[PDB]
Amino acid sequence: GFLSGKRILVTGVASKLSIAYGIAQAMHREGAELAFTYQNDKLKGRVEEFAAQLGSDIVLQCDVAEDASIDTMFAELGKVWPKFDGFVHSIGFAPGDQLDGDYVNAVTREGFKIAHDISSYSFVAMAKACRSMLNPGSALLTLSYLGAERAIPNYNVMGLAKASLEANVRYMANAMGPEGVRVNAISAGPIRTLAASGIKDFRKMLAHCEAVTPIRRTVTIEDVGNSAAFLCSDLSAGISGEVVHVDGGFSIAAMN
Amino acid sequence: GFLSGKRILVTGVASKLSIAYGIAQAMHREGAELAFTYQNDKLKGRVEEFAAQLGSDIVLQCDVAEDASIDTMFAELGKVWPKFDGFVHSIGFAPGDQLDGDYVNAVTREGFKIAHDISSYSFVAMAKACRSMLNPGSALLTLSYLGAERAIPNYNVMGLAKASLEANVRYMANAMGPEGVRVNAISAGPIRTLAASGIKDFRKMLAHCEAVTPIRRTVTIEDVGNSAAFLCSDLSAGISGEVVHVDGGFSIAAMN
Amino acid sequence: GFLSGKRILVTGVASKLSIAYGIAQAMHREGAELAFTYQNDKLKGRVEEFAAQLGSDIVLQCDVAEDASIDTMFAELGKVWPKFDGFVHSIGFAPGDQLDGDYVNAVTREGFKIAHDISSYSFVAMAKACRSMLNPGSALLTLSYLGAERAIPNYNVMGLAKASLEANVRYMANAMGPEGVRVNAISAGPIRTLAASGIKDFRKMLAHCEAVTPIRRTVTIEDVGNSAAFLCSDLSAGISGEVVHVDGGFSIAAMN
Amino acid sequence: GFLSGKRILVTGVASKLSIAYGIAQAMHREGAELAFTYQNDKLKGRVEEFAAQLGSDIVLQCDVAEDASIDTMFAELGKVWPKFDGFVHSIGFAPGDQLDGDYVNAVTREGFKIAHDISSYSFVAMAKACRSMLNPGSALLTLSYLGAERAIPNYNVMGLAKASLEANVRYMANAMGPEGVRVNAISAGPIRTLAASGIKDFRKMLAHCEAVTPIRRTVTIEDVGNSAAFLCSDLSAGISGEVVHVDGGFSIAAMN
Ligand SMILES: NC(=O)c1ccc[n+]([C@@H]2O[C@H](COP(=O)([O-])OP(=O)(O)OC[C@H]3O[C@@H](n4cnc5c(N)ncnc54)[C@H](O)[C@@H]3O)[C@@H](O)[C@H]2O)c1
Ligand SMILES: NC(=O)c1ccc[n+]([C@@H]2O[C@H](COP(=O)([O-])OP(=O)(O)OC[C@H]3O[C@@H](n4cnc5c(N)ncnc54)[C@H](O)[C@@H]3O)[C@@H](O)[C@H]2O)c1
Ligand SMILES: NC(=O)c1ccc[n+]([C@@H]2O[C@H](COP(=O)([O-])OP(=O)(O)OC[C@H]3O[C@@H](n4cnc5c(N)ncnc54)[C@H](O)[C@@H]3O)[C@@H](O)[C@H]2O)c1
Ligand SMILES: NC(=O)c1ccc[n+]([C@@H]2O[C@H](COP(=O)([O-])OP(=O)(O)OC[C@H]3O[C@@H](n4cnc5c(N)ncnc54)[C@H](O)[C@@H]3O)[C@@H](O)[C@H]2O)c1
Ligand SMILES: Oc1cc(Cl)ccc1Oc1ccc(Cl)cc1Cl
Ligand SMILES: Oc1cc(Cl)ccc1Oc1ccc(Cl)cc1Cl
Ligand SMILES: Oc1cc(Cl)ccc1Oc1ccc(Cl)cc1Cl
Ligand SMILES: Oc1cc(Cl)ccc1Oc1ccc(Cl)cc1Cl
Repeated sequence: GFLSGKRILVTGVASKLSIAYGIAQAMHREGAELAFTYQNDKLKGRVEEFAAQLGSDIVLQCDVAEDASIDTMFAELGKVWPKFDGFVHSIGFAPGDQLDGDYVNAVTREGFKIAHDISSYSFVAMAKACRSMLNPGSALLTLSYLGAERAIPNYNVMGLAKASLEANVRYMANAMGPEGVRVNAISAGPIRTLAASGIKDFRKMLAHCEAVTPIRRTVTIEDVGNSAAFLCSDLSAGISGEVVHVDGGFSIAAMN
Repeated sequence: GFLSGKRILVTGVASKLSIAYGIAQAMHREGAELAFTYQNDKLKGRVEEFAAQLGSDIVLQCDVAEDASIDTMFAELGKVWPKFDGFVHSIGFAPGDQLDGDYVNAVTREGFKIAHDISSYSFVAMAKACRSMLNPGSALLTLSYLGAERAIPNYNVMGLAKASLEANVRYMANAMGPEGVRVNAISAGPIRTLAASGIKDFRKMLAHCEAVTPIRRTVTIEDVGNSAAFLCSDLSAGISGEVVHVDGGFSIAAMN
Repeated sequence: GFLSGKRILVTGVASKLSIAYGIAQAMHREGAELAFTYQNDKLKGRVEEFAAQLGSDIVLQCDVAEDASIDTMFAELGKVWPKFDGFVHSIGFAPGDQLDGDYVNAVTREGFKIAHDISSYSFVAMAKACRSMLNPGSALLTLSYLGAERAIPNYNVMGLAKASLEANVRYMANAMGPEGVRVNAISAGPIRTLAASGIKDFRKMLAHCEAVTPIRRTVTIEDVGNSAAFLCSDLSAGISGEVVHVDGGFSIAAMN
Repeated sequence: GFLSGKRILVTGVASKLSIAYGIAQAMHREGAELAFTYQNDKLKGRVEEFAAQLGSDIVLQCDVAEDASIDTMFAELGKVWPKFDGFVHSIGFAPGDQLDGDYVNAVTREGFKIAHDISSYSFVAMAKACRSMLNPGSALLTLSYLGAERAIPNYNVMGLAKASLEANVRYMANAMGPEGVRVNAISAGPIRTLAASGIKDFRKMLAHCEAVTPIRRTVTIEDVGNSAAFLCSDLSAGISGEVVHVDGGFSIAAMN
């Protein structure tokens, strides 16, 4: 595969519907060796089953709200992977109250704090912690959403965290590029996942996109995963700091 | 002038070089009634002097890091301006350690938290706090920098904070527009100010910019203040959720 | 007013609904001296009436499809305004066949040629033709549409023409800035005008926009003219090579 | 390869340094069947040698300035490829005089005409002519440059043609998407090619980029070709109307 000889760490696999899950499959189909992290014990065993299917016995607990957790995970990771080639950051979070109705009324200081910390900061946090274990030709990838670029109803403060994140991709890419590390983001169209269910009228959001999207269908985790495998492979060597839209063309069309 | 009948609240006047200062002067020259806030005790009397000069005797304290301070300032404001027509948010802050050398190495969880809290959240926190005192036709304004859109050396996490901020403008503009409130931002080119001194080799920025800028000069606080008065007056009724670049054209040129 | 002492040349007044008309009115309300051009004989007397009303008796013919017409208009202009302070380019055209149904099927080599020639080239052709009559502090302005940035149904090749136009603003701003000339564009939201009637289901555009627009209303020629007066006055000294959106916020929102 | 079972037509191979050449290699390495066009007889035999190496005996003359030439080529193409899966548009042109010094002085009506016609229109022209021979899952790709987004010295009118083109990708993608056709663009960093030699100080342009680019090197046709193979493969199914930057990160960095 085009990822043969690559060791990539994959975050965010909550279930078989997760973008991370679809991403690991594409990467594994492409010859990459994978390592998975699980946020907690509620998720532990599940992630272990998926690791096994993708031929990996590296499943480490990691909660990006904690520096020491990121730190410990990388330590256990180095035991098998002293040096690796990148990671996939598929982690996003905002307190439930943050996501519905008028943004100005919903947003609070803490919610803003948590949303930016978990969705934006965690990306660089993970980079700091493993920066020295990365081989040249490494690539990091995170997942963003159009709410970063446009004011989308109910997405509220998550739109700001995503905007922060995209700026992170640029700052990381400019800082880590000179040492052989690329950093990019896939701006994915809406996909029904556990987290998606936290946004009001997601079902109508999906149907809308399916209708107004040039390709005339919503994207799949297979679609996203394929772009992800590419962005983390040497095939995308000339791309860094880029936010690739994998939404079928939705954001470029208008009043369809 | 074109702001006659407008009562505007101006924040961030730390000195006669402050962008907020240059903005207050233009808004005063165009007929507006102003109210000033000062962050702390160190700045108080300085702000009172300028206020007096701009014919205002409404100088209230406000530390945007504290909700209670934001809430009290508006209660105090209500006593004189039960209803007013918008405010200028000219506040920014990132801990000193954050602003120099490699981004990834420089950034920390608290620096990120703080940079975002003071540079981005505070904007919406203020809007929430006075949402009901705003008259139809009200305009809210904030100041951003190109760091939001491009990875600029040393600007580091402040670029991420601005990215979040510009997103905020869009989400606030979308949320408040329905009740008669516009929200926009001026993306100002570099200007030597108190806070400007906190970035490495700023002197070279200013000169680099002066040379590669289409208008061939760096912008002024007079420049920025005229655009801000415009953006907080009825002259800009057709504009909302916009980040206008008052950088003399610097960002649209390349390899000049 | 803020344009007192400014002599501006206004193009594209086809009627009292014309954006150029609403612009001329604001520029006149702010103290500017205007000069008007009319495309042909059919429009001549109409333009003379408005001119007279806006206190001007300088009405010259100008078909931007002909260099010689552009050259003669300026020679005639020189006789009264040897030097002036900029002009408003409010001219757009694509053959009728170009504007409806599927883009690819609708577009032809000549329609493309024409749409670009009249909607984009003409802007720089006029600047070339008067480059030496422009005083320092001069401003050039043009009008664009969101079609440049997003694929909008039926707008077809005109969107490509606008894309070329917005690029022109940037290249002209960069080239002329050094001699004291700023060049910008207003990206106006839909407004019912003579040319507006040439697009399919425009009535539904206007209503769709009125509903999904942050300010909850479509912009007016008054709205656009105040932003244009601002952009052609010294109030916008810090702005050049910029495409300001006077669409009430429509483009920054999504799935409203 | 990931392009196995794909028949792609490749335009623009002038020499072994051509972006098209590097693109065909990547596509051929990935299992795709290719067909090549040559603009003229000066180029004919050369393109035939490259076709042979890439295992293709389909080399058709095509000059995109002529509808009948595009038309005839597709007719001869259908003889072997009744239906195919897409094409690579790597064609750009502007009269020599257009490319040096002050844009406003260099640009002329004809130069603008030719530059837009050959660099922008030809893309859709080719799409019109073959629209019905495309299988579902087809993808078209064109090559753009940052001069479309920023005013780059000496690029002059080519920057406008590229802006027109990028708008074309969006219009094409929105029109052809519903029938199973994606349209995208690679915005390539500077690469020394025959055409490149038409831009003043290209050598200094290259060195600059190599220094200020996050990856710290200029891109290669291998880099571009790899992204091209991906954008024309089912791997990029969720991407359409996108302008992917393959420039190492140059456009996202600032004042490096
Ligand atoms: N699904 C969509 O429609 C969509 C579209 C664009 C982008 N995204 C992004 O893709 C990523 C994956 O989202 P998803 O939709 O697949 O949902 P998901 O629920 O499958 O995955 C969310 C993941 O984030 C993890 N996470 C959150 N907080 C954590 C923490 N504190 N520490 C460690 N892990 C934590 C959860 O365990 C989970 O594995 C998110 O960034 C999301 O914003 C989603
Ligand atoms: N100066 C530049 O070149 C430039 C360019 C682009 C953007 N900006 C932005 O303009 C705004 C004003 O900054 P400036 O350059 O005029 O500098 P300045 O130092 O004169 O003012 C910044 C203001 O921030 C206030 N502030 C800091 N923390 C705050 C808090 N906790 N509570 C209340 N107020 C707070 C300070 O009192 C100060 O008045 C900032 O957002 C800045 O990022 C400046
Ligand atoms: N009306 C809208 O909703 C809207 C929105 C965005 C952009 N625009 C732009 O505003 C500008 C003015 O158009 P409008 O909507 O006011 O319509 P309008 O029909 O009132 O005016 C367009 C003008 O184009 C002039 N024109 C056409 N070909 C020209 C030529 N060959 N020589 C000289 N002049 C030429 C006509 O005389 C006419 O005055 C156009 O660029 C248009 O694309 C309009
Ligand atoms: N090389 C770079 O630095 C760079 C960067 C970004 C984008 N691009 C684009 O890539 C494409 C390929 O450029 P290149 O740099 O490889 O140069 P090149 O000289 O190898 O290729 C240019 C091709 O366009 C063809 N062409 C031009 N007019 C033609 C016509 N009338 N009909 C048919 N074919 C014609 C020429 O035969 C040639 O094959 C162009 O669009 C160029 O703008 C180049
Ligand atoms: O960002 C997303 C965008 C869409 Cl359309 C759907 C799901 C998304 O993902 C999230 C949304 C809200 C929270 Cl709290 C956490 C996550 Cl992971
Ligand atoms: O944002 C700015 C951009 C420039 Cl070019 C100059 C000064 C700026 O203002 C700040 C920079 C850093 C911090 Cl800590 C706080 C502020 Cl207010
Ligand atoms: O650009 C426009 C955009 C909108 Cl929404 C409405 C009218 C416009 O104006 C034009 C549209 C088509 C052609 Cl043929 C010429 C012009 Cl002047
Ligand atoms: O677009 C380009 C951009 C760069 Cl940096 C280098 C070469 C380019 O390609 C061209 C430039 C000018 C002409 Cl007339 C034709 C072509 Cl193909």
